[PDB]
Amino acid sequence: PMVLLECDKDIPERQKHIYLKAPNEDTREFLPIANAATIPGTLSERGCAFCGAKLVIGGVLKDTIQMIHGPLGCAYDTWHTKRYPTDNGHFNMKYVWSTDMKESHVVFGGEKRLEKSMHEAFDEMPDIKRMIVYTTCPTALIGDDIKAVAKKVMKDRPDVDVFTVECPGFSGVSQSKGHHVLNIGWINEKVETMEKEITSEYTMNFIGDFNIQGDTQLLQTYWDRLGIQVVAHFTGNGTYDDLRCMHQAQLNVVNCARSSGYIANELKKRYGIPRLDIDSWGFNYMAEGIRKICAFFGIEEKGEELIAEEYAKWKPKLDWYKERLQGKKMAIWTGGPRLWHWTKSVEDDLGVQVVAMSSKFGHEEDFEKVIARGKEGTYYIDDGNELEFFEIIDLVKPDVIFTGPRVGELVKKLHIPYVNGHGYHNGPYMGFEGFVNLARDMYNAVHNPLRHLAAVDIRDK
Amino acid sequence: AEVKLSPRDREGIINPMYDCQPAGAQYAGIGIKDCIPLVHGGQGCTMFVRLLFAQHFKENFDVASTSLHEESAVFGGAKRVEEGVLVLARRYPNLRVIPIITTCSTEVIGDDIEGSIRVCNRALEAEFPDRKIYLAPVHTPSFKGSHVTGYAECVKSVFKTITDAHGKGQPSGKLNVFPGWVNPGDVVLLKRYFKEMDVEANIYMDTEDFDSPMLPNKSIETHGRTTVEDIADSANALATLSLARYEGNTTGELLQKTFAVPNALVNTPYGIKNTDDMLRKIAEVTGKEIPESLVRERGIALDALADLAHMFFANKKVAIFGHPDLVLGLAQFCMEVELEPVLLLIGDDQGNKYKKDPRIEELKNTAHFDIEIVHNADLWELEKRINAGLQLDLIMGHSKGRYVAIEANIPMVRVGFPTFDRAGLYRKPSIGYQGAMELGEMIANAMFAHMEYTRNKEWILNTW
Amino acid sequence: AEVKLSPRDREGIINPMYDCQPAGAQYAGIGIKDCIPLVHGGQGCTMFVRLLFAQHFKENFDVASTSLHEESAVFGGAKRVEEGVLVLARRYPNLRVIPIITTCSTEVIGDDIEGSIRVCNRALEAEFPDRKIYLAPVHTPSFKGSHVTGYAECVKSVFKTITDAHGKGQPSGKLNVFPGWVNPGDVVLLKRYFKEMDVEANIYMDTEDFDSPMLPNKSIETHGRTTVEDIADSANALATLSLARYEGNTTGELLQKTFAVPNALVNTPYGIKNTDDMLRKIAEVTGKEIPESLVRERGIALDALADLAHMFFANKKVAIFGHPDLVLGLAQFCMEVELEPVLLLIGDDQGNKYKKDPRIEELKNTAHFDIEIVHNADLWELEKRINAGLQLDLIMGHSKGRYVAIEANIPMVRVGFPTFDRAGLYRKPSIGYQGAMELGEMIANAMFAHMEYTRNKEWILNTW
Ligand code: CLF
Ligand code: CLF
Ligand SMILES: [Mg+2]
Ligand SMILES: [Mg+2]
Ligand SMILES: [S]
Ligand SMILES: [Zn+2]
Repeated sequence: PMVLLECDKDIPERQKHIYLKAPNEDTREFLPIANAATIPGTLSERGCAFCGAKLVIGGVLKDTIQMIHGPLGCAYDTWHTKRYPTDNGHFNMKYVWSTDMKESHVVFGGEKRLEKSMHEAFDEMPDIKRMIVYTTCPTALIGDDIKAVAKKVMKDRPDVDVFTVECPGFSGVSQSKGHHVLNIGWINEKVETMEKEITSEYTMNFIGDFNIQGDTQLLQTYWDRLGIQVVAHFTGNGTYDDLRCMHQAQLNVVNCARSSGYIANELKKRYGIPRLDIDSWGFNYMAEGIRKICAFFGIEEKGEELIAEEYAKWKPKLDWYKERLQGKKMAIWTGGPRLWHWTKSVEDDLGVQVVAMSSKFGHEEDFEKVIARGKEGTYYIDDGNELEFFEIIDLVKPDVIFTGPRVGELVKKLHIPYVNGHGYHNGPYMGFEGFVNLARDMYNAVHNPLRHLAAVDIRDK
Repeated sequence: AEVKLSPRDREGIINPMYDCQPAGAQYAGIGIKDCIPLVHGGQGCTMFVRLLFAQHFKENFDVASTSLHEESAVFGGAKRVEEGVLVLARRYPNLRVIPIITTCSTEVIGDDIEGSIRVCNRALEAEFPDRKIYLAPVHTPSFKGSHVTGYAECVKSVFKTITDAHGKGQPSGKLNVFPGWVNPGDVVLLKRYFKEMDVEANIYMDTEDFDSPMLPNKSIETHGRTTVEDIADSANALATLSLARYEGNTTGELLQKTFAVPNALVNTPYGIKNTDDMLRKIAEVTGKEIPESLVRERGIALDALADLAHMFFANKKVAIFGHPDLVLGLAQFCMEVELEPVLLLIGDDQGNKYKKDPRIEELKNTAHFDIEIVHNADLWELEKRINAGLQLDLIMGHSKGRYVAIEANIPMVRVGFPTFDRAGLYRKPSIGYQGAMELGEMIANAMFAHMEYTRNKEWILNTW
Repeated sequence: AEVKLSPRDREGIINPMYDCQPAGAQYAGIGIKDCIPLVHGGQGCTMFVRLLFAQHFKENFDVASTSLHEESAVFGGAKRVEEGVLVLARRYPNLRVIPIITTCSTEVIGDDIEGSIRVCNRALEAEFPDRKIYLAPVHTPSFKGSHVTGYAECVKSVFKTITDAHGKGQPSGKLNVFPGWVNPGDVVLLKRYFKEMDVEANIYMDTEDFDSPMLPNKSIETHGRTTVEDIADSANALATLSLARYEGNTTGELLQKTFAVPNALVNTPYGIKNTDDMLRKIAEVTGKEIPESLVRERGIALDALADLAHMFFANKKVAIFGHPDLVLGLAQFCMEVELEPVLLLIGDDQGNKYKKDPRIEELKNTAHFDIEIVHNADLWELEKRINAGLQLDLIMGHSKGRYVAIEANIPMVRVGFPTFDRAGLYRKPSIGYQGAMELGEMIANAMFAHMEYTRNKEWILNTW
């Protein structure tokens, strides 16, 4: 049924956001409301639409200036906080750009400040010729037309290409709105503005993977072994110009349907490219995904050679971890998709029971997926807040929590270990080897002498 | 010998040195016991700053958002403030203080924070009759200043709010101390110094318990120790000792103007002389002697530093970046140990003030080489100068400059805020005698490792 | 899990782990106030060890030689000892204790030390009727044992000499504490723990002031603080707490046998469990409760270590070398934080003892992987194993192993004696809760720097 937590007695609208799955229910009657307004003052985990555009998607690219039009805080705040390596020395993580908006630009406008900043950025790094410009709260409010500025810069500097995103933090309710705005602008403006050489009979885009700790590079080893050309990765270890070529692919493979389903859906509508949803986390899931790709292309034997080798290499280790992790209780408090990519994969492949899940910004679609794959007796929370997290801990007593570092550091005080469900501990976590890496971190987190030591009060005789 | 100040020559920023004002206001507020700041603006202005604190401290701190969404941006966001205060009060029964911190959004739209405060005060008085919550308006538009300025503004506003409510009472006998934006280890050191000198003092804010234990009983102790009572007692102090011109002196000044508590601003106590001068001012205002234990700690520092200065530090060129009080103080420390701080970077628009700082002349009368001080600096300014041929032996700064040092193959000591890429630095003092020693030894040890990795006379680390 | 002990398979040594017995006897003696050891043998046996102490501590310590020359090497050295005693007493009016430490040369030639002491006692009683000088015979042939055994022998002989002279008297109510061969920072920590527990104790030897100040009055304070009177009072203690089986427990045993002072040997307090058990034993013997402050320091240590263990330490392979108490204790600490101490090297001929150490079974019952313990090891044994393909993530040992780690490109944390190639380590605790924390953070920071220098996922040091 829907649950009114004690901590929510004074915000009882939260009951419609929390489902405890019980036997024999028709889950269609219990779908959390999601993707609705935040309650002020709650200590919701949510962030802003600018985050979803710049930090999560656009900022992943290896060769692109990330020009944040606004005061310096939005830039500072999105720098040294992600783990998406590249194969060019991590340009994406080393730098962030701001227009350093001041009071006089609020009064008189920021367009010339932006334009000047843009030219400076291209002058300071003459080998970089690609840029994304983002709005932030105040530059939205004052009406700066960043698309027009970008047009003018491109006219004046014909060797550059600039994309713009309107994503002030008050737009939408969460980071989700930033994903949408970016995805639709990109397809509308920049797809089919260039072409690349095709070098294989089998071509795909991989859509919705952001190369966390090298996930994308690990999966690329699969595609290379299968002889599949990836026209574009959206956006892990990607380039701006690869993303202009997305119309060329034969197939779109989607992992993050939440952040990047929009572009897959428009590529199908406009170009006829089919959308194939897979789970690129999970051992058995990865095998299913590979078999689907290879069935689409007609390379099923190659897929079976790859899968056999990967199971030979990794399955014994996986199984060793399952033997030790069987029955442990897990909570997942992350953005949304990882709830439905992990709940049954950790259960199948590791014997782990997911007892509570919270999604910061998932939509009703994400809840449909997670509830379909998740267990009875589990709590499913939309837009969870910190007091809820404590109450849920008391209810379900997890052995391990997969969540962000700050929450990890909170629940440590309760003697509950964490794995970073966002940026990983020791990743990558995608693919066959990756799920072994996930299992290893879960094992070390829980099989940890410190946890036992912490419980001992030395004053007791 | 020239100390030259110059501004950044670009309009844009690449690699900002500091965060915006509201982030600093949040840092002020999290040092208060039974305080949850409420950041009036979009959600990122809260959550990204809670992450930044977790990076520096490896701890959670509670800060809430008003969750400004599209409708408030068209019609105003007062109702989000008002709801957020109530939702806090209702769910956190022990909450006492809520700094209401504005952002770029809510400064631009002109929400009337004081008006919302009056509404909330009425509501709270009716709903919770035997409770007092102090709502402090904190105006921190992000399009001026920095997190340094925001920190100072929040401290001042909270102090104004709580002292307005309580007034002057009976003399406390104590000092007020505003150390500025320092680490838990710096607070621990200061408490020791006042204890050894038999001086009663409140340190504002007292952040020692930010380094909280993992305890057998699972209790959470990750809180500021500064209470409402402590703040209100500031009115009754003997004097205020302000250690940071840009990080709390203006609160000392407010207390002097309002309550006739005399404020004494001293150089921030980085290095030996600045520490000496702090302790002498404490002795002057309290009439208490400097204890033999401090002479000894000083002497132990000096002994350690003397094993390093002319052997390893002399003629080595240093760049320093960070908060202004820290950059100026560290430059003075460096000279005491024969380092040459040739490039000082200070990261915000307060150059009109910095050009008047008495420490600039102090640096001019002690330097044996030219110093460039770039104000309104970003960290690209450091990288660019190295790319153009500036030869540095050492960088001192916070962790968001790490790739500059890594790529240039220059040893770097982590100082200031945030220092997330090394372990435990929050617990190590930087100020005082022990801090000077610990800084110097960090510098040497970073040089020593660099000599080994680079095979640069690594054999020499035997009989120094 | 198999913990295998093996000896070095070579007769010779390449790169010795320890010095010889006399060096350790000198270390024991320099911790006594008003003591100047007199090393009976050739001049190098003194001067090289004074240098060694200067390398570790960056201080001078007074030790004298008998200056054995060719005449005395052929015809006997008793007159060199006797003259040296008298020259010392004549020139150092405040001298009270002279351990007379034998060397290989004077052991081979059979000089009768006890007879020379009778001669000197008569001479000194006649020449200085108002003084008492304690002469302790310390038999330290260098062709047995190591500086570890020589330290233990010297402590025992000095305690026998002084307590023979004074005997048993009024109960003192204090503990005797033999921490072994530890740093000044370890002594500082222990003193704090006894103070917080309200337990009176003498720490033998009290080396805190080896880290001496550079003072305005130019005084020299670089001395041991353990006095004759302190040593004599050991016969009157409530109990002895011995922390180090190989570094003073035999003195605790002698005081038990001679004076019925019960000796409690505990595991050397490296890591959390060993510190817990030490504090439990202190509480048991004294009847004093462990205070909340120590539960808090423990908790702070655990909090810090929990930020590192599964993220950076799990499954990392470590080699440890140093004194046996330190090696065994650090291996236990490493397992608490998920490190894997797969190679332990202990550097002398005492393997029949080490095979019976109860910690070996403790390590067998807590290891998730095989451990090899090489006894009679030299540091070539480490280098040769790495050359043969042993893959290590970390080395923990003293500075004379530095080139092994530098050349193999393995991060190394400096522990034990001597640690000359980093600054300030003598001031940092390694035992206790604070010390476990400090060790763990040194390990992490060494790994972090190594990730940067080697570009090994250096981007990961952001949100741990
Ligand atoms: S919700 Fe998001 S992060 Fe917040 S401002 Fe808005 S786009 Fe940006 Fe920016 S400068 Fe600082 S951090 Fe804010 S107060 Fe403005
Ligand atoms: S004067 Fe010179 S250094 Fe001395 S012994 Fe003689 S040749 Fe050698 Fe050797 S082992 Fe130790 S240090 Fe001595 S007691 Fe013997
Ligand atoms: Mg010294
Ligand atoms: Mg902590
Ligand atoms: S979000
Ligand atoms: Zn086990």
